[PDB]
Amino acid sequence: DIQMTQSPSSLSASVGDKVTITCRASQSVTKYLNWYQFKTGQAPRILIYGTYTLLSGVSPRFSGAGSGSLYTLTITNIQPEDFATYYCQQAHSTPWTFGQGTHVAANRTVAAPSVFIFPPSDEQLKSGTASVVCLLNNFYPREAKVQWKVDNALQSGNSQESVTEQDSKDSTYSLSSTLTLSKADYEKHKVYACEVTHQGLSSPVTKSFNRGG
Amino acid sequence: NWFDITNWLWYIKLFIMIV
Amino acid sequence: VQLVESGPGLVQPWGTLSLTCRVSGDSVSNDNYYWAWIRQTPGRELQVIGTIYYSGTTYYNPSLRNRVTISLDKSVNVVSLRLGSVSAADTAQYYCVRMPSHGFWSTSFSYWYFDLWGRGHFVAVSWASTKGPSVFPLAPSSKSTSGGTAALGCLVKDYFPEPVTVSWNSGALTSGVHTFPAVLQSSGLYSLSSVVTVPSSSLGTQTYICNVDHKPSNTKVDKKVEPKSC
Ligand SMILES: *[C@@H]1O[C@H](CO)[C@@H](O)[C@H](O)[C@H]1NC(C)=O
Ligand SMILES: C[N+](C)(C)CCOP(=O)(O)O
Repeated sequence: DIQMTQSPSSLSASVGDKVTITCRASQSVTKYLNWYQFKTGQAPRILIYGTYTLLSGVSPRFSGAGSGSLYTLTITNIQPEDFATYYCQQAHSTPWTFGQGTHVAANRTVAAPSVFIFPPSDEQLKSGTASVVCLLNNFYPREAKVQWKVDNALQSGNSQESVTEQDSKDSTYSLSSTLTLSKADYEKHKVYACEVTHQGLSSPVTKSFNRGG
Repeated sequence: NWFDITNWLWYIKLFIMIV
Repeated sequence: VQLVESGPGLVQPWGTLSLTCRVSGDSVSNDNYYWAWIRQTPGRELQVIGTIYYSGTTYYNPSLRNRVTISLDKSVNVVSLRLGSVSAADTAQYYCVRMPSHGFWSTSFSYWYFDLWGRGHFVAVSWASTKGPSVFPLAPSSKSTSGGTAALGCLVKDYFPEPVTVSWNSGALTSGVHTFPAVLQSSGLYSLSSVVTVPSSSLGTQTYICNVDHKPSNTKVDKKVEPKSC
């Protein structure tokens, strides 16, 4: 089977920049090389076939090039609707094989997150466990530190995190740190707090409640 | 299978277009 | 031309997994097209399962050839995939796909590309049994307020297998909504949250209902989220 590798695996770009994606093959594929666009929300979509040819309805910003074992896709004036992940595929040999994919995300100006905190639902306390959610809304860059403190102690493995994909228009991320506990431990303590550090915050931001009142 | 054959057929067809 | 794939959500190991793709534009015996199945594994790798033609001829990827069959059902315009002796490594998104057959004198002869793709259909393969989610409100408070806007949500906890679909106000609410990806808990079950930010003034006038769907266990749940007055 012909092995395929794209570079870079991930990159990020500002609207307007030129973006080039390189696809190298283990053999020569003699120009039988196709490019596809994958966005969350829509079905995968071809844009080029046989190295150079554009399909109807694909914008001419996209352009293909190459020969032998080395081809290259180029996005000329990258637009908000172009941020997505792109795959190359070889049609040369019997078992057709794709690349691993190049994820192209947006560069954007710093944005501090707004922090929210949710205590556990009464319904959920009846069930016998307690989940408390910390929400970090609409920030950039992706790197954010979220520490949990219960009566001033840090929590170890108590919590799980999750992060959205980049917003199509906002170009920003949101993140949930949910800390899960037995009803026992939750009834034990008083002051539950969520501390956030992020670039574009000068001081760490803390949100806290007291169990009950 | 037929797919791989078209690989060679293209050159056959070129050989033809010349003549 | 429309392509709608369908099949089961969860399949038992050593079973045979069947998917069907209903083709809504032209006939599958069009003979200008082949039809194919391509799948993506968690981990983003694309594997091309099979190739078929109106005449009956099939191509199968060698690593699967011993245990896959594709066929056309001309009378209802569907293309079928059967995959037997299925294991955990068959957990994937399964796409139905169209492919131009360019004839000998076509300018673009021997150029083979997948020109139209369905939306996909996910299949989990597990010994574990189906399990619907519990839905708990994430109620707005002063603790979930920042300036003029309040945040609220609902927690979708303890379900298997993936995926769950979440909407707000029955689709009428689609502004600032963030339903996160699932996380695999220690228990081996999945859970996520769905959250929306609205203007705080709109609590007490606008109702906010979250609508969860989990087709593998036939679960539909509507949980109403009420403001707290912290
Ligand atoms: C974003 O653009 C700025 C422009 O100065 C650059 O310094 C920075 O390295 C870029 N970051 C990314 C992630 O592209
Ligand atoms: C014939 N081909 C287009 C498949 C590859 C070779 O073309 P060319 O290299 O002669 O331009």
